[PDB]
Amino acid sequence: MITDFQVYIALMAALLASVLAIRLGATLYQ
Amino acid sequence: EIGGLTKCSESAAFTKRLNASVKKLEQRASQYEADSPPALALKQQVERTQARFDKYSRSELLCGADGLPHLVADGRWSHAAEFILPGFGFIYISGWIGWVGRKYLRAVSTSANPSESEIIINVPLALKIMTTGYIWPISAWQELISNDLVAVSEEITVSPR
Amino acid sequence: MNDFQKYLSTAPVLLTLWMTFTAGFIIEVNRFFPDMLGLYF
Amino acid sequence: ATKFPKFSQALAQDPATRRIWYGIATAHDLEAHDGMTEENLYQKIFASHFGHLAIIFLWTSGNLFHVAWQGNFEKWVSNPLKTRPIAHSIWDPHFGESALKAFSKGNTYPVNITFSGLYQWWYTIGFRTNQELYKGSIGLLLLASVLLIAGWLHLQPKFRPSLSWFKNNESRLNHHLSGLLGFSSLAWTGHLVHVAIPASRGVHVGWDNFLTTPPHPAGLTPFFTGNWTVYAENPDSATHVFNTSEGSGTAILTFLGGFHPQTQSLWLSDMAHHHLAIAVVFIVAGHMYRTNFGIGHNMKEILDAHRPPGGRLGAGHVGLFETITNSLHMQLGLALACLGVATSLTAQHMYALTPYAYLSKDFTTEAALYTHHQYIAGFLMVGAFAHGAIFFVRDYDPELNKNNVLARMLEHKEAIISHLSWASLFLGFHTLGLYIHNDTVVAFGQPEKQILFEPLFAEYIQAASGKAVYQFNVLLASSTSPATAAGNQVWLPGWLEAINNPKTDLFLKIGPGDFLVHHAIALGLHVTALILVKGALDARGSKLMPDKKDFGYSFPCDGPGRGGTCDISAWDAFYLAMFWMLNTIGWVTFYWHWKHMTIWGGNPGQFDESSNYIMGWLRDYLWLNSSPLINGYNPFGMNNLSVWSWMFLFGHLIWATGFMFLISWRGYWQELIETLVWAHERTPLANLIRWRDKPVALSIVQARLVGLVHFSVGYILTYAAFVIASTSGKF
Amino acid sequence: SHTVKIYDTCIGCTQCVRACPTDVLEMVPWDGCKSGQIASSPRVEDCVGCKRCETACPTDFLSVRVYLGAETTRSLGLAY
Amino acid sequence: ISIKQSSQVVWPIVGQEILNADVGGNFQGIQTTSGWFQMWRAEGITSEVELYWTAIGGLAMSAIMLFAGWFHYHKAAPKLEWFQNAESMMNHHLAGLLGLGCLSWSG
Amino acid sequence: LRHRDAIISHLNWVCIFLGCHAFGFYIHNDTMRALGRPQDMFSDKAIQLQPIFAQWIQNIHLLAPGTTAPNALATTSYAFGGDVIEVGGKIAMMPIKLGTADFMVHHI
Amino acid sequence: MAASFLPSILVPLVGLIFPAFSMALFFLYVQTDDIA
Amino acid sequence: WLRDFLWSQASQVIQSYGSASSAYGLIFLGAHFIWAFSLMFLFSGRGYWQELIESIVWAHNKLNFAPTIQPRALSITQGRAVGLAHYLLGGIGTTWAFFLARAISIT
Ligand code: CLA
Ligand code: CLA
Ligand code: CLA
Ligand code: CLA
Ligand code: CLA
Ligand code: CLA
Ligand code: CLA
Ligand SMILES: CC1=C(C/C=C(\C)CCC[C@H](C)CCC[C@H](C)CCCC(C)C)C(=O)c2ccccc2C1=O
Ligand code: SF4
Ligand code: SF4
Repeated sequence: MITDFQVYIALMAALLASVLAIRLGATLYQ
Repeated sequence: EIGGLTKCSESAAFTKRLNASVKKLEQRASQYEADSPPALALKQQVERTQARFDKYSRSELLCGADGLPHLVADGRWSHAAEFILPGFGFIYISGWIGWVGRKYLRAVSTSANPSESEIIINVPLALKIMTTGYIWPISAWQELISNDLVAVSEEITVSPR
Repeated sequence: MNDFQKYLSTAPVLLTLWMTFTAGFIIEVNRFFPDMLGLYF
Repeated sequence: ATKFPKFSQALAQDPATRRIWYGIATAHDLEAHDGMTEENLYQKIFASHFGHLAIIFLWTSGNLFHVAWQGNFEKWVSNPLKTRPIAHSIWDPHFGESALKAFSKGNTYPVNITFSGLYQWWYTIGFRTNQELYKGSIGLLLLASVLLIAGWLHLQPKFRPSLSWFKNNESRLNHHLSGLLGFSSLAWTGHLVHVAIPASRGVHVGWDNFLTTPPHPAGLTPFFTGNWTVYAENPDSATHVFNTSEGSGTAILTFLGGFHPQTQSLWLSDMAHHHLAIAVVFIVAGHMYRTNFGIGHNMKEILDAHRPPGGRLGAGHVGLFETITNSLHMQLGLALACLGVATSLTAQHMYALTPYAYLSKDFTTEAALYTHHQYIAGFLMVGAFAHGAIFFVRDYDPELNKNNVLARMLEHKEAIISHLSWASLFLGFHTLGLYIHNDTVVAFGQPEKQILFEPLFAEYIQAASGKAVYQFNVLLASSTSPATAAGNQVWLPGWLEAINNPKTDLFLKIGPGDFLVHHAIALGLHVTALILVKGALDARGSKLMPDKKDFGYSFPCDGPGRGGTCDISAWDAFYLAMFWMLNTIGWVTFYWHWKHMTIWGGNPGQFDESSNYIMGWLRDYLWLNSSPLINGYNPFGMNNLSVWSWMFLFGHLIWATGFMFLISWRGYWQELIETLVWAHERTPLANLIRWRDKPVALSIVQARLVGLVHFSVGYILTYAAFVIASTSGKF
Repeated sequence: SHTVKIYDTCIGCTQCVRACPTDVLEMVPWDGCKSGQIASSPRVEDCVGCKRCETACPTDFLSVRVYLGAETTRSLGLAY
Repeated sequence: ISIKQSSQVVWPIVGQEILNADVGGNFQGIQTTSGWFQMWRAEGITSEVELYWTAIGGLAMSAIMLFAGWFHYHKAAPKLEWFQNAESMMNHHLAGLLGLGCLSWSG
Repeated sequence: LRHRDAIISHLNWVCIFLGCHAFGFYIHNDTMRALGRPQDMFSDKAIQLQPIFAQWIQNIHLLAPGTTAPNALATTSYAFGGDVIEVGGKIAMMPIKLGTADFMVHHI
Repeated sequence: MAASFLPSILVPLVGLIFPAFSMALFFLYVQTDDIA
Repeated sequence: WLRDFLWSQASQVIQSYGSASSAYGLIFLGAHFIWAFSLMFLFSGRGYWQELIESIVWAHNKLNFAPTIQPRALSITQGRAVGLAHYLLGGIGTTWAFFLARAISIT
């Protein structure tokens, strides 16, 4: 089964992706 | 035979359909007296059903697994009675109608009031022109050769491209 | 009588008469020659 | 540009609620934005493309993560035919206790069952455990981050590509053919030989051991010695149990044909060989154009050289290179057209030539996949024609294309449109007439009077591919044919076993019902094409509006003068053709679903007999199969299909609500909103609050779009609920 | 504000001016036609875009053309 | 109670005679739902001859209405002052049309 | 004509109120039944919406024959109450009872 | 803390908190008179 | 309503083929057809149809014939009127066939 640690790792990677997505969106906005 | 089918005169499902239809009609007929008009009407329906099934049996019609006639329309003459000959009749009739309509419209295009002749038909001219429909293909050929069938593009309006 | 004939010559009256005649002959053909699934007779 | 939307001064100064709506609807039309240059347009599109690819990879990573975390993929792998694959868990505080229990059947917690075919595909490509799926999810999450970074970077001043880079046709085509397609296909072959084939033979090959586990005992010696037949020797036997070593062979490249006997899907060796040959073809193709090394073709020269000497095509293809290069709309139209064809081909080939293990046994998944891909294909085709029309309005230059094929289409648009109209009218008249004749004769209890044309041409095609049922002794159905003697050498035995196997979908048996429904489908295709083609060809102008190009692709009308001009724009042709696309794809999917439901139910004869008249469709397809769907909840309880019952009613409601926008038009609503404004201004304690954007009725075009969106969403949701619920509640 | 253009096919019939509900158009002297006048649209700020002027114009094709553009309170016909 | 009311019969052509339902009473036809039999029985109609006479009178009244329309358009057309007689029209339509109609029907 | 704005604005509001409540009853019920929450529905077996005014009128009409219409021997219509009228084994008319479903449909 | 708690934690954040703040932010952005 | 009223009580109208009620099944279908046909008029506008008619008039002119009564798409108001008339005919006739088949079965 997927461990809690693996889930938390996936969530951290998602957080990174989200900040990069906000950055790209603001950049495209300009 | 063609398409893995069988003749309706050799189809057990076809004959089963005939028997079932006749049986339901006769069950309905059995509720009345023999001389009642409902009984006579039902027995005439029985005769017409039997005549139809027999006519389909004696024909060249093919039958699928369902026991219903299927039509062959790939161009074979052995089944030409199903699409080719009726198609010939339809083309002849429809060409007649269209040719006489076009001829009448073109004839009244030079009348005093062309628009009036479209909503109020000049019946004598119309009947005369309609009687000429039977040679519509020959007339069409002559109109095509004499450059009266097809107009030029320079004479037809178009929109900006 | 000329005016009445011209009224009978109008498009809707003639279409009604012509379609009634055409429907009549189709109906009669099917009354005397019923159930023609192709020209087999 | 001081208020939203900053890309449009005209919209930003509108004082009504319209300003908001239009801003949202014009955000992605970057060509129309204030101060846009061509170079900035290409750069912004490039960055947006990186964003879109990031979204796709996030979606795939999420599917992998939810299956790994909450699915039953290991249980499904251990027992494919008796497990229902899980999509994700449900957590919904609105559920009652009965609902939780109903949605937790076969499990300990409420779940949705997946109908996307992901389990079958992942199983076929070698996935076996939750850990592997989780690793895939993590990789795709990181790749999405990389794509977002790339999108940001290529907007920085030192990394913005120039217009010349975006207009380098030969190099982009070379790389996309040889690298994006050919090398990707080669790498996929490598995956299949190293990973998927061993997995199918009960052998684990992963990142832990792939460097020291050769995919063939003979190694790469045969490949380098040209003794390649060694890779075809010893295929999996007819008794091979998939995922186990019993009956397994060692061939990695084959041309067996047909299906694996147990999975009833394509051989993995056959698919590996397919992708290897594909890789060769595409890598070779990607060397055609001249980039930096002297050799190769120039596309402009190719185009300019192809003019028939007689002159029946006029100037030929001269002018098309600049037209295509300088028009993003024509490029997009070509892309959407080819993608639509490819999506339809995906739908048609996946059901017949099953590529994934056990997929043909998951009936609901089959129906969902076919319907999904056919609807997407319809949307893509409509888009292709819409962007063709946009190209004609915005990008077409008559002088650059003078007397070429593109201009000559415009020159004979009247003949094209009139003949398409004749074809549409002929198909409609005769198909509807035959259906009605059959309906009438069956209603009067005389089914033997039906007109039932046998689809002889298609049956002949099936026979030519080897189908024996129709008694045509032609080509591959003929023992003595040259085609048979040639084909028996490679693939013909397996193909003949599959095609003459009635348990497969390889060339389903057809009859008169198939004939009539196919002519209906042709009607739908021709009418949809007629609307789209007339919209594109009249986009620039018509007799009724000779200067239409000055008004743009989309505009409401030209007023009530000249007899009335509602729905005159090319956008309006797109809008009308959306209805016909939906109707056509509906006919297609109804046909697919009903034929398969009768096959799966063990009674093909019901379709064969009742599909020949409309009442048969209404009664034996829709009415009969509505039953489990409409009983998902009732006065006595609910089951796990209740969500589909609710979605069915939801779709009906959305569709009907779309009718309101489509039928009632703007003036009524604007007058009503005037009284609403009066009421709010005159109501104490509520007039303390005021709008800062004047309420107005939706615009003419906006209402057409909103009605169309409601119609389309309702159509899709209703049919999806029906197909899923009917298939899953029956089987 | 909407755009209203007069093309030189105008015959100075004054019908568009009489049709206008918001007084956008007026007749001005001109030597290009027999009537000695042409239409003009000096007050496009008050044009609602009803296109009654186009409905009234007798030439083929139209001599007055209304192209709808940036919406204002005046062009939206708002009493509020 | 057991016989289904039927007042429309179809001709035997192209198989449509199936529409002549077995409605009872040695009769085949279409089951009609406009309530004619109930109304006729309530009126006291017991024979088809009474129905024939009512139909003949209906034809006579139809011709009379048609002649009256022709007469009051082409031969004797009332002046506008005649039409603007709301008081007299109400008096006649209440007392004569509705009142005498009710009295005679009660008779 | 001089207060058309008031008339139309108030009628518009009445229409929104009626539509939202009357049709939202049905939508609420569909959602509750789908979620496996029958006890949360608007129904006779649940949260009830009894048409008490209609029922009061029905009772009054049922009691009318002897008291407020003393010379009437039976009710004007059996739909208001009374026995079942049977003809040939089929029901001609019997009392038509009004509950929550009748409330919802009358408001529709 | 366990991952099995995440739905009941995350679903209200995704379906209630996030749309409310996103809608408030978009409302504030569309009501702003000078954005650039 | 969708299950216990429409789906359930439509059984008679959809199972009527081959009986005296088959006219009701046919009219049920034809009314559905006319109702759907009305949506073409209700959802579209005459500018499109006039432009299509231009291409068709071209084909007739290309063969040297065309009416002097020039073909025109229906007016805006006539488009609405036709759409609504077919909508009402289709919907009401569908309910008509459905009610009549159901009630003839249950009576
Ligand atoms: C493939 C999807 C896609 C892409 C690549 C784009 C790209 C673009 N959009 Mg579009 N848009 C889209 C979908 C997309 N959009 C959708 C679905 C809508 C709703 C209909 C819109 C509506 C829209 C409007 C109204 C506008 C744009 C604009 C733009 C451009 C400016 C960038 C921007 O908007 O900032 C990106 C947005 C942000 C940075 C804000 C938040 C979004 C980030 C990326 C993710 C959210 C964080 C995450 C959810 C946090 C979770 C928290 C939770 C767990 C608690 C850019 C070209 C603007 C423009 O100027 O056009 C020229 C503009 O005004 N778009
Ligand atoms: C070999 C190196 C290489 C590679 C791997 C790529 C890859 C890519 N580039 Mg390209 N690019 C390259 C070189 C390369 N490029 C060069 C040298 C230039 C400058 C000349 C460009 C200029 C460029 C631009 C301007 C853009 C790209 C974009 C892209 C992306 C396209 C979208 C996508 O992801 O679909 C990948 C799809 C697949 C892997 C599957 C394709 C299958 C399709 C459906 C065809 C299937 C047909 C089938 C095989 C057979 C026909 C069917 C028939 C039987 C009916 C993709 C990542 C776009 C992008 O989105 O960037 C962010 C973009 O806008 N590139
Ligand atoms: C078309 C080419 C192709 C495709 C689509 C696949 C697809 C797959 N392979 Mg296969 N494979 C291939 C070719 C391919 N392979 C080739 C040529 C070989 C050598 C013969 C293999 C050998 C192989 C082995 C041994 C295994 C696989 C496995 C897999 C599966 C899981 C892979 C995975 O973990 O995804 C996640 C994605 C990746 C791992 C790659 C992306 C990694 C990103 C980019 C990392 C980001 C780097 C960056 C520095 C990060 C920091 C920066 C950032 C945070 C900003 C997946 C189905 C595995 C499996 O489970 O099979 C069932 C497995 O064990 N493959
Ligand atoms: C089921 C409803 C329905 C039907 C039957 C039609 C039918 C048609 N559409 Mg329409 N359409 C519809 C819905 C429908 N549409 C909707 C909802 C929209 C979105 C607004 C459209 C938008 C649309 C566009 C944009 C176009 C069409 C076109 C067409 C024609 C296509 C060619 C054809 O099949 O000719 C065959 C004719 C028919 C099938 C209709 C005739 C029906 C019967 C058989 C005729 C019977 C006549 C009867 C005997 C006489 C009356 C009896 C009595 C009253 C006197 C056809 C008339 C196209 C066109 O004009 O092509 C030429 C076209 O460009 N439609
Ligand atoms: C298209 C219009 C139309 C059609 C085709 C029908 C068809 C029918 N009506 Mg209906 N009817 C209509 C409009 C129509 N109605 C309207 C607008 C009203 C309101 C006044 C009625 C009130 C009505 C009554 C009360 C009855 C019918 C009945 C019938 C059926 C028997 C026909 C008959 O001859 O009975 C003849 C009618 C009677 C024998 C009873 C008439 C009693 C009324 C009160 C007479 C009123 C006349 C009066 C002068 C009108 C002026 C009103 C005044 C305020 C100015 C038949 C189905 C009868 C039925 O259902 O039988 C089974 C029936 O009893 N109709
Ligand atoms: C089923 C499709 C449908 C629906 C839902 C509507 C709905 C409406 N129509 Mg429309 N109409 C329709 C078909 C439909 N119509 C069609 C096909 C036409 C063409 C003839 C029209 C032409 C038309 C006209 C001419 C008029 C209307 C008007 C109305 C409104 C009536 C007032 C009202 O009750 O609001 C209440 C809202 C509803 C009844 C809809 C659902 C209510 C829900 C179930 C309860 C409340 C939920 C709440 C908002 C929470 C939402 C949660 C969400 C945020 C997630 C209402 C919004 C009228 C109007 O605006 O009057 C003020 C009006 O004059 N319509
Ligand atoms: C884009 C694909 C995608 C989709 C549609 C979903 C959908 C869902 N997730 Mg999942 N999730 C995903 C990817 C996705 N997830 C990935 C890659 C991870 C690993 C980080 C997770 C980790 C995760 C957890 C731990 C949980 C969910 C849960 C859920 C459910 C409730 C929403 C929620 O609260 O999640 C919260 C989601 C996050 C905190 C991380 C989101 C990460 C993805 C990549 C965001 C995607 C952004 C998207 C592409 C933007 C475009 C959409 C927009 C234009 C419309 C819902 C079914 C909950 C659940 O299962 O309830 C039963 C839950 O507890 N997800
Ligand atoms: C289809 C359609 C048309 C095209 C339909 C037209 C022009 C009607 C054609 C009617 C025919 C020509 C009259 C009846 C004739 C028969 C159909 C064929 C007999 C031919 C001759 C005997 C006259 C519109 O003009 C239109 C206008 C505004 C909103 C919606 C629509 C709309 O939906
Ligand atoms: S569009 Fe209307 S308001 Fe504008 S100039 Fe013409 S008539 Fe006047
Ligand atoms: S623009 Fe047209 S209507 Fe106005 S004056 Fe000129 S010709 Fe007359």
